Amino acid sequence: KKVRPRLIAELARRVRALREQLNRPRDSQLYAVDYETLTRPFSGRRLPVRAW
Amino acid sequence: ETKKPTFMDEEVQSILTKMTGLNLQKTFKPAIQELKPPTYKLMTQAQLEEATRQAVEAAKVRLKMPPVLEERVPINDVLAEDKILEGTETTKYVFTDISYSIPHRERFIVVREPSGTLRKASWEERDRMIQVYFPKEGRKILTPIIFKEENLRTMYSQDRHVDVLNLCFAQFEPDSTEYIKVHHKTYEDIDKRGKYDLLRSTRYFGGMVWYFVNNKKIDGLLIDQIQRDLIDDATNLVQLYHVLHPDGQSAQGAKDQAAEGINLIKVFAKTEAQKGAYIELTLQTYQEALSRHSA
Amino acid sequence: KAYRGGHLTIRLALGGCTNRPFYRIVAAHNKCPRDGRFVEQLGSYDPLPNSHGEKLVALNLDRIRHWIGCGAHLSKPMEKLLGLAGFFPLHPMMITNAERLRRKRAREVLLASQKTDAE
Amino acid sequence: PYPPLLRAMIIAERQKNGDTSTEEPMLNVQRIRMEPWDYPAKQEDKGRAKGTPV
Amino acid sequence: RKTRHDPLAKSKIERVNMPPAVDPAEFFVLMERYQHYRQTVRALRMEFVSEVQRKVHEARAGVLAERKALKDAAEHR
Amino acid sequence: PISPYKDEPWKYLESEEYQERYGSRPVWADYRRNHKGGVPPQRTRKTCIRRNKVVGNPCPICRDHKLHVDFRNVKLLEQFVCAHTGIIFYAPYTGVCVKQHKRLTQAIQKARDHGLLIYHIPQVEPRDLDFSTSHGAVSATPPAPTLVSGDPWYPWYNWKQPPERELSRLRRLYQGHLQEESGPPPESMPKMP
Amino acid sequence: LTQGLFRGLSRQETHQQLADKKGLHVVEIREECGPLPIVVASPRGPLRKDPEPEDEVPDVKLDWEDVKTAQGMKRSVWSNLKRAAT
Amino acid sequence: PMKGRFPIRRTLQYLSQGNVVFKDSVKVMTVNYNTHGELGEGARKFVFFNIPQIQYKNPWVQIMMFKNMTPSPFLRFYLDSGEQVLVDVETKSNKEIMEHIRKILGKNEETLREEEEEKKQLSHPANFGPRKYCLRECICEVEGQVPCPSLVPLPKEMRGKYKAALKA
Ligand code: FES
Ligand SMILES: [Zn+2]
Repeated sequence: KKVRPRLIAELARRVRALREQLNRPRDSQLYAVDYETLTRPFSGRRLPVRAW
Repeated sequence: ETKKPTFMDEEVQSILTKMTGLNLQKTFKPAIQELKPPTYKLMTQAQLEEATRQAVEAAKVRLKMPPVLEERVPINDVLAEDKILEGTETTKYVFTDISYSIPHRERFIVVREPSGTLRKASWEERDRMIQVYFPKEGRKILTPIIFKEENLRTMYSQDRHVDVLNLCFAQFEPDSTEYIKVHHKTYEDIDKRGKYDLLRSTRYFGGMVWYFVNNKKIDGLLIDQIQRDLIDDATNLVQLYHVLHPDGQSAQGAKDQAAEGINLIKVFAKTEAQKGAYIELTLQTYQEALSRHSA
Repeated sequence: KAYRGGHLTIRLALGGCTNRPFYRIVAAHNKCPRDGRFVEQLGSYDPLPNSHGEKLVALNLDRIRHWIGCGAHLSKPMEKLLGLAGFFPLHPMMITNAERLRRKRAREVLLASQKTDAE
Repeated sequence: PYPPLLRAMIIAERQKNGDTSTEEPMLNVQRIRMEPWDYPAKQEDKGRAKGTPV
Repeated sequence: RKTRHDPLAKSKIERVNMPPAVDPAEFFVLMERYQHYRQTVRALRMEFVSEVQRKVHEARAGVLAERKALKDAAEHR
Repeated sequence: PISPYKDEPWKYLESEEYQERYGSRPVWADYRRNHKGGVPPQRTRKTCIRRNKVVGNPCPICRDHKLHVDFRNVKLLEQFVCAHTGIIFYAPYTGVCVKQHKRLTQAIQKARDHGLLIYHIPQVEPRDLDFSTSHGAVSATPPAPTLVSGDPWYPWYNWKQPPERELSRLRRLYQGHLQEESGPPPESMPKMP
Repeated sequence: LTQGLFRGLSRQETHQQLADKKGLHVVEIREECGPLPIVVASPRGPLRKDPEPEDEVPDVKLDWEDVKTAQGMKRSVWSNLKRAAT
Repeated sequence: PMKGRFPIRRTLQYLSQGNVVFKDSVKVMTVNYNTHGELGEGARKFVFFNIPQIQYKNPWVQIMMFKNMTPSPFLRFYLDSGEQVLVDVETKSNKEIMEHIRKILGKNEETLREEEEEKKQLSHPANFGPRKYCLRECICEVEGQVPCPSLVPLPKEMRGKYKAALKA
């Protein structure tokens, strides 16, 4: 009943959370828009046709 | 003022109970069903008398006469009419509240017709749905074909009147129209063929006496009791008749003469009984035979 | 089982065989399969008319009122079954879908009339 | 008003319990304040996009 | 169904779902119906919620329940 | 083989040709199956007749073409029912084929539905403890106000023409993506003449 | 098998011998006939006035085969098979 | 035959005949009896016949027996509140003991029927599902409703094979 520890599962969890706080994208990158294709270059997703 | 006794009155229950009688051989007739090897016990004379006594207590619970009710009133009630839903559907929906802790006569069952009308389900539809979601052993959703005219006559021909009443009590409700018609028709065939003994020592005898009395057809029954040395029941039948019909020729005549015992039969035979002549002859024969035994 | 987030929902669980559908009303988690595990069964719905030409719908109102008071949601088809019964109001789209049908049928009466009249 | 069925079941409990009244059961919708769908929500409880540039 | 890691199809790359047309009359009438229907149902939900809270408190802290817990403790002594 | 008792099968059991062949015993008494081993198969052959051709050892019903399985021939259907438990024997008991054992169970159940065959009918108890129709469920309910005035339960069931200023908002809100305005719907559902 | 069958079938006590032996009534109880007591045999001699002493627990040797069947534990694919009439 | 003396004790029909269902307070039951002595006769019969019946109805109650520790037999119960119930069982039959503890610490017939009644409401007859839980699996088993296609084929107008063909 003694669970075998998983240390790599906790190490990566801390590293991921840390990098998400140090490499976090800014509002300038996230909410940018190309006004010709009307796509956010960060994700390459088109906006809805009613917002164009 | 003066209310006429009902079918469930203590005075009437005792009278109809005594007429029915108690016969253990017919009350506990061997059933044709799956069997098991019997069990045996070594008993004394007293232990046998107590066991026979406990069978009498259990037979009086199996002879409990069902209550007699009047034909229930149809249900014609509309909860709402939504004319905007008209034409949007071809068939009707039947919603049924299914909650275990609710009596079936307080249970809500509605119907949304194709006209948008939300009405309450009829008696025929209520009893049907209650059998779909709360099935009862012996009852069927679709009305059997045994309760038809031609098929019922067949059962009557085999002296199976108690079987027709047990089928009707398990398929229909006491206040249903079919429960009354089927019972009344069976009662009228017995009187025609003088088969009153079949229902004796059963729970359907009282209900049969209650129908002949209210419709004044106790002539045949009253005769049979006399032909079987059952005067005590014959006199109680006339007493009961007088109670439910106080303003009758026999009732008024009895009061004047204060008739008792066999006299009541004579008073009733001449005044109100249709077969006055036949009763007197039958009563005559009995009284003569009884005199010989007294000697 | 434990689902991330989610909630309880009163929906329809399809049953029956091919070309013979039979839904059974149940209260189940939002992420659970359609015909998978459920908390309680609250009724049944038979779409196909019976011999009498009527659709049967069972509802355990006493329990439907319990789960709605514990945080359970409702599915659109199930909200249209409670409106047809009188337990809930008629769903807005049950009304608008009827109006669309009226105008549609009135639009077909014109063409039918014109053909018989003009020709 | 209560819808057809619920109204009929509340009037039957009254009569069963013995209370005799002819008042209509009605839902108090004064507590329910229906706000428009374009009403500003809370941004301090709203998420953010993850750092996966494509 | 797909996952976050699975890629997208090449037939949906140049796809644009145009929103449906709007009937000004029906759209406004239907926009009020949801407003009332949802207000009538929000009240019903609150009613049923009060009934579940009551029974629970009643069961653990009730008159009849506490009238029987004392009878069972008095009969024990 | 055309049986003369086709229409009146109950007359063959009360004849002398039946008494000289079977006597007082049932028709399945002098029948034995041919199987390997002491324990026989738990199912009998599907049928003894295949395309107007009879098998070597037919069953009690298929060997005599004058025995017709009808719900009216009560005297033949009693040989396949226990006189002590009122239960229909399984096919291996008598040796009849599945086709005829399926026809007997139907005819036996159809005679019990017509009152021709006697069977045990128990004395059941009533469904309900009370028989009082003093409840709204089974009685009339006070018609609601809107029902007496011929009005809908809720006012928003009916179509209400919205103001013009509100439509212009929608038209402005959806410019270039619009549909022809729909007027109030007809009072009743049209029908195809 | 044959010499033992005839041996046990001849040493079986009838209902009449049992009554005479203990001077008590032999009552038959059937489920089909309800609680009706059926007297199958009674003693010819003087009927005893005292009852048999009721035994809390009987010291009778049981058979595991019968007890195992009554408890739904005797599994067998050869028992209760459909056979011909005998 | 079945090994041991009085083999009927090792039967489910005999273990379920016990009428002593303790309450929730009772946690431990300790029996102290003497192997010899006319006075302790009943205590020995109570350990030989009834303890099996008591433990079968109260499986979460600890029962511990001690031999020849005191000059006289007795029973002692330990409740959850910390209260002890001493019961002298000397010069008494096994039935008196079984009837005595049922009155001071056992449940009555009124408290038992209620518990059973609750269970009956767990199996709703209206529900449809597997035979293990529900009586009926589908609604095609109800006369009047549409039968299963496995037994009675549906009309060609009610099958999606032809609905598509008729339409196209
Ligand atoms: S099982 Fe009910 S439809 Fe096949
Ligand atoms: Zn054959």
